[PDB]
Amino acid sequence: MQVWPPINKKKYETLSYLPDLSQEQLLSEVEYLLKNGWVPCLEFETEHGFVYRENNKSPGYYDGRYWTMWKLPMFGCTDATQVLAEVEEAKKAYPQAWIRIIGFDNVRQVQCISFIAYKPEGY
Amino acid sequence: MQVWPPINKKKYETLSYLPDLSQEQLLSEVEYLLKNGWVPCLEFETEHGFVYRENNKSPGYYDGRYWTMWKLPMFGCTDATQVLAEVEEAKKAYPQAWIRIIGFDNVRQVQCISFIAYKPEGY
Amino acid sequence: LTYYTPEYQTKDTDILAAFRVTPQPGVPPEEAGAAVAAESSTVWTDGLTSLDRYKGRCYRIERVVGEKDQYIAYVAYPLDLFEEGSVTNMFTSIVGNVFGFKALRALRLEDLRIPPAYVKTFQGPPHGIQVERDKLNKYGRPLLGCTIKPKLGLSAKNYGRAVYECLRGGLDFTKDDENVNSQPFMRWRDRFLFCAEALYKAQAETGEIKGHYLNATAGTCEEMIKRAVFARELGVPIVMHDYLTGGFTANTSLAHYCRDNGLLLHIHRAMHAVIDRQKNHGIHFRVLAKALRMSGGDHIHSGTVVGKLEGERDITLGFVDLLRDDFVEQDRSRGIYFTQDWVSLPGVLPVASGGIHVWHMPALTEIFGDDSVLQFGGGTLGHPWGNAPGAVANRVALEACVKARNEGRDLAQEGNEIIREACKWSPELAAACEVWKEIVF
Amino acid sequence: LTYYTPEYQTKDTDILAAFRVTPQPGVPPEEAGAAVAAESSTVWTDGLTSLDRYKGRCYRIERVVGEKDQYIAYVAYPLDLFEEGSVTNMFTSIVGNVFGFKALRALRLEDLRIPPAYVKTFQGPPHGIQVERDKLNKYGRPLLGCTIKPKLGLSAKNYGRAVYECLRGGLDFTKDDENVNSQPFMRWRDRFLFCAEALYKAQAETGEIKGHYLNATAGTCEEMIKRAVFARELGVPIVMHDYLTGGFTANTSLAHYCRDNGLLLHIHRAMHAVIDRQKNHGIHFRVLAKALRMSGGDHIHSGTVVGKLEGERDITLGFVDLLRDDFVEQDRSRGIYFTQDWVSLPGVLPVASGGIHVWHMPALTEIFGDDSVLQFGGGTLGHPWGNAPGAVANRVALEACVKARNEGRDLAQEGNEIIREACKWSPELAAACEVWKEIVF
Amino acid sequence: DKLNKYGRPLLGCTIKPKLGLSAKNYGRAVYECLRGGLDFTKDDENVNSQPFMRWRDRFLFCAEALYKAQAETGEIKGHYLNATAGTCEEMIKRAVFARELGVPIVMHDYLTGGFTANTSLAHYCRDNGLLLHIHRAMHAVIDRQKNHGIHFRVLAKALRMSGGDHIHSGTVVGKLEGERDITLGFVDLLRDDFVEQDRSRGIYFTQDWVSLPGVLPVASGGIHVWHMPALTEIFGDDSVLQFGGGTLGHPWGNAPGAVANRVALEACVKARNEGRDLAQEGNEIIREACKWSPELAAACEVWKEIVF
Amino acid sequence: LTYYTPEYQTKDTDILAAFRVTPQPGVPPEEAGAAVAAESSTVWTDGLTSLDRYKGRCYRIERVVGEKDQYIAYVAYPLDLFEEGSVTNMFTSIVGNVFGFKALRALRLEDLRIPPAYVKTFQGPPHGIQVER
Ligand SMILES: O=C(O)[C@@](O)(COP(=O)(O)O)[C@H](O)[C@H](O)COP(=O)(O)O
Ligand SMILES: O=C(O)[C@@](O)(COP(=O)(O)O)[C@H](O)[C@H](O)COP(=O)(O)O
Ligand SMILES: O=C(O)[C@@](O)(COP(=O)(O)O)[C@H](O)[C@H](O)COP(=O)(O)O
Repeated sequence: MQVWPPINKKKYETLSYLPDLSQEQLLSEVEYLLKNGWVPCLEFETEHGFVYRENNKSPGYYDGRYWTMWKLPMFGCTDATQVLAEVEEAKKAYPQAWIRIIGFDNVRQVQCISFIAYKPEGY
Repeated sequence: MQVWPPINKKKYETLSYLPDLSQEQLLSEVEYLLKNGWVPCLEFETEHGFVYRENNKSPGYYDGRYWTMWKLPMFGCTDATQVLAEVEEAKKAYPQAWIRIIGFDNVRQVQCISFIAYKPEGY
Repeated sequence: LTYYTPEYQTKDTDILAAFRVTPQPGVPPEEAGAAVAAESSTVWTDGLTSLDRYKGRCYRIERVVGEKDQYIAYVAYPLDLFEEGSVTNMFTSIVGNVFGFKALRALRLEDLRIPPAYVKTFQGPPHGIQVERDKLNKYGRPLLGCTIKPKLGLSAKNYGRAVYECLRGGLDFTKDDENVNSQPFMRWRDRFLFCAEALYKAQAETGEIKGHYLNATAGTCEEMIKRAVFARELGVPIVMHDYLTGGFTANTSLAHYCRDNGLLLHIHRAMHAVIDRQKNHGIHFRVLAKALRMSGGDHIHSGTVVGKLEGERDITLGFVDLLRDDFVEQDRSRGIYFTQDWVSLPGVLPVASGGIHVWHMPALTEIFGDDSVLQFGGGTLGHPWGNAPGAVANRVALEACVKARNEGRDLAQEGNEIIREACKWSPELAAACEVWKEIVF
Repeated sequence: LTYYTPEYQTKDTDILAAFRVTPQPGVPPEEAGAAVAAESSTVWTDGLTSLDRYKGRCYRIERVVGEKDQYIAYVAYPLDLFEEGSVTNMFTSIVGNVFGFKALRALRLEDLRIPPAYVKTFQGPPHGIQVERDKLNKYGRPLLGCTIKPKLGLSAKNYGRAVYECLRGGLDFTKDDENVNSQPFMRWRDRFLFCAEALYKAQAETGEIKGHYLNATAGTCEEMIKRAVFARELGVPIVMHDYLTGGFTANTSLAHYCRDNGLLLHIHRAMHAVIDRQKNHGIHFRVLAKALRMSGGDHIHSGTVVGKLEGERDITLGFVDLLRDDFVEQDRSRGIYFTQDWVSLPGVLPVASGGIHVWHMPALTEIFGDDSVLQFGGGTLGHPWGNAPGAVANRVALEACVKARNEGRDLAQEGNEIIREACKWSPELAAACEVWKEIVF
Repeated sequence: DKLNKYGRPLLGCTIKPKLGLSAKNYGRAVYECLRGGLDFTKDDENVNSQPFMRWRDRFLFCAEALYKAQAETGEIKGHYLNATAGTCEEMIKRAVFARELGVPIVMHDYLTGGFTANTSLAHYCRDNGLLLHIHRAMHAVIDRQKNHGIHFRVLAKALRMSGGDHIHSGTVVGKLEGERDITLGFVDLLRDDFVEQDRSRGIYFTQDWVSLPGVLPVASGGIHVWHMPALTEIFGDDSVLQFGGGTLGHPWGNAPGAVANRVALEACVKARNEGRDLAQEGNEIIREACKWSPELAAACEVWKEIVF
Repeated sequence: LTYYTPEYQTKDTDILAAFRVTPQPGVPPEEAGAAVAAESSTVWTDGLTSLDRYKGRCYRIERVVGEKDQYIAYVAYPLDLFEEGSVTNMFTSIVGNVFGFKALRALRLEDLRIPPAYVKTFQGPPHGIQVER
């Protein structure tokens, strides 16, 4: 029986409870993404890595949900290597960043994929 | 006449104004508990050791009241040594923890015992 | 005869009253008991309605073997006489005209048995013992209260200084005096504000949750809820009401407001002894206590056992159990004339006040046990080094009476020794009982 | 000593209390009277405030020459203790804790002198005698009331039949029983509606203005005003409240509503004898009557003098005058322990109830005079031809006791003859007192 | 969007027993379960306000547990506070205080509550920002017998129109492929804008929803960790998978039973994204994920015994 | 067993239900009646509360002498399950999930006995026959 640690296990939603993804794993997720036709895009954040409620507390308002867009949505990306190149760009650009890959399903106008790609030290 | 120090005397409710309990004292409390039929259970906390009101201030809302359950309620504990073993587990697991023992009176569905068992440095 | 029916088999939806009746000078118990029943119910064109459906029935006479002309008459009243949810109409229908009936000399109401089909029409406590402990996070030890003194006279900034000092010492509650309402020397809103400031300071300091009973009794229903509303607004946990001068109508309104807004209600029994002291006329306190569990309050003043004989102590524990328990069996020993099922109405935590001192701690921890508030006025305050260490004094006293009880020690015997060995590690507690050392040790 | 100050010169803005105190077994009057004063006021850091400014002072001891240990202690209380306009806080500060003080055996509050600077903080009657007579157009004769019976049991359509019948006979008022509130057999709104129908029918028929006291007592402040509001809505002239089970807080709210909406308030003293019967412990009724003139009502139940000795009859007339008059001088004969200036607060019309019968008419017309309501339950109702002619019975009886008084005849003597010659021209009145002819004539 | 949860079914958890528990206790249960990885915890369909747990105390203690969990995890949490009440007034009163604590979702039993009342609670949620979770209590009095009554897809359609954001769709666990197809007929009626007539899955009429928003479906009862790949494939990403006995029934307690259920699902998702087939590789998927989670291991120890 | 208690003596503040139950194909009345009771009430850490205080009890089985597998099970429910004045919560607690229980074939609720301590929490008719007349 273990006690699940109350401290230091902050998650970043989808797939953040499996082991940290290998680049072949990253890649396959970016490939899936592309295989369904979803636009990749990168997002990143240097200071509020997790939801907070600074400006209002009414039902459903949270601050921290938006992150900064890293460059543009990669419209017509054809190989997932393009996406991965970008994560390696942002990490060297921003080693304090939290970086995540999102994917748009323009037609149903929903965002439909999300998973983190890089974290700062001790996260 | 002494002035009761305004700083550094933060309490943890029941029995926290007597001297810190010896393991024979701890033990006798866990024995009492068992002698009345109350389920022991351990609870612990690493960061908000004391009530605060972060999320609402209406009559009776306080944050910090819940702590993390350490393992499970020890249903059918028969010797208080089982409980004490656990506190020694949690302390080595968590030396920044505040650890407390609580005891349920399932029948009157009230919690009916509480007292702290371990504190972090300089508490 | 029409209102004395020894024949009678009581219905489970019937309100039974045990009235101690002392007849005149040549009036048989049988007529006394039947006049009591006639007069707390009916009289005429019962061929246009039915007398028998709505009549109160005197169905039993006992003789109180001891006194003169004292009898215990048992009257049974139809559930259809009573307006659901109105203690005001329970008391107007039972005690409204019989006590002035010329053929009796004195009459006292000793107990009422409130049937489950009428208990369910009442809200009762806005929260009750279990929730209150939960809300406040206070478990395994009586809760400690403190009286701010003088009664009248003090100013709002001053009252708040008193309150902070007492609360940071270890009590969990401080109390607006039963009659500080709003007066030329302390208007309510200023008091409420300065005490909300002192109580949050104390809490921030100790780490334990604090409360101050802000007295919302007022001369109108409107002014009373206005006060309640601003305590709601500062986010403070408990307001207080004097239910007997305030009245039953108004306290059911303040109790509904507390339920709906999250505030604990502490009740003060001011004026009870105008009603419940003489042993031959009036209403016994356990009937006034029962009417507060039904009207609604979370705390109520139960009195003290300090300096009470074991016979007294048992009627006290009879009605403390009526306040906290779901089922209380008839036990004429402690005055429980009727078994009472409370069908889960929450229990009222009892407050032991007046004359209580530190060295009385083991007796009150054993006579009342964990579900009570022990209220020191002169204890906290009367301590010579001031009231924050008088609060420490009173808090270590009690946490030693608890530790000891848990270790199996006997508080009835080891009491004076318990407190004695705890004085050794608390100058606060030492100082607190220095004269008592002189008489006792 | 600190609370027994025979030195004291009372301030015109002081509330004086005359408490009859019976000390224990070895407690001098001087300590009794001073404990009474200490306990209905103060105790400690009066070097942070001032004890002397807010202390109650026992400034006089009398011995009641007659009884055992009875004394009359006179206590004086500062006007700054009292919350303006709150009878609830007057009673909590005076009668809130002293009656249970162990060093006294019994304690009774006999009178309170309410200083003009506190009388002006209270509204008092929403209308009072002069306005009520005006509003209703009823002048020169006591107003006649009628009780609808049985107490409980009857239905709304039935109650209204009773009401119409009684009112068209000549009474001016009919009364919701003190405890018909809203029950399984008659919910309030149906009652109010059927009685508004019967009372307008009666009025249309007679040509005189009618009223029915609709009882707005309820278990919450809210439900009470809800009832008041619908009586306002049917345009009916009077609602009623049971001020002592209802409570002082709630009745000041119903009295303010009546003032603001034009409705007369009739008050019923249900539960008073739990408080005011024993002659050695409690509160005397003239103190409960005074607290209703100040809390507010236009009518209040004063009792009956039927079958009362001339000594009783005089304490009754002492407090009837406290209810109707602007200045009442101290007259220890009729129990008026203090002179009372009412600084123009309106007077409460008194209601004489229970046991009243037609042949008691000349005594009540002479003992109470024109400013009163004479209330027949069993009179109206108990008449054998039914209650509209029982109303005629009671109305000619009274208009003959008035005519006669105006002609100089003496009601104390000619009473039985007055009514006798009026029976000659009213079969109604004849029938009404046929057994009384048998005993008397 | 509101919740920031994308690419994986949302996980719910039932607090048990149904009745019986106290408010402080319910909140302890709720915190424990939520910090483990579920995103929602559920007021039982019939905890309204009773002698053992009056509503406002429950709402307050659960608002405390759910913010604690969220502060701890970093993910947004919610607890369906059940606002069903015996009058329209008492129902909106409850809704209003959930609005007041800033909490994201209330719940209603639409069929015992009634259609009139639920259109009122749905308008209030729209106007105040709260998600509505619906429970289909009493449906089988109406929809079970195959020859008299109203089929559930007609009761589901009347909730998309009356209004709710989540509704109980049932389970496919232990359902034959013929059943599974009528279930997927009405799940699509709930989520989709255009559903063509397909008498196979019981879609007797084509339905155009002219952009009315879709109701996310909730799969409840009997669901266990090893059923994860089937439900991730039968329902896909737009659903709430609700474990009562899953979360709770785990032997080490319910925060690791929540981890148990959360890694199970994030492995059924990763695998699907890698092209693996959940219909076949299911038992193996979960099997290789048990290797790096004692939580998940412990969670399916008896299932190892029968299967592996 | 836990939910089939023929032992049981019904309390005057208990809501009794007479459910006509038709079990499957190899399910004894005794299990049917006890599943009905389990499912219109409770299940787990009843060592943190008490199962026994809040459990629905199947305290009687009759056989409807006439039909196939029809029985009349009598279930007893604690007054503490019920929210005063809410027919909505009476029906959600009794008929809310048992009729779809797979081990029964059909289930019908035939009568409910509503104890006086719950009848008094309801207003009932705004006026009723006598007033209306
Ligand atoms: O309310 C109280 O707390 C009492 O008024 C008890 O009243 P009851 O008769 O109405 O129950 C108190 O005795 C004093 O104000 C404090 O006493 P002390 O200074 O000795 O501690
Ligand atoms: O309120 C009344 O009117 C009384 O209750 C007096 O009460 P108080 O003690 O409270 O003043 C009445 O006596 C009866 O109901 C009518 O008597 P009857 O039939 O003889 O005329
Ligand atoms: O609402 C639910 O969540 C159900 O009541 C499904 O109802 P429907 O028939 O109304 O859709 C649940 O099965 C149990 O309470 C949990 O099951 P478990 O412990 O097996 O996970």
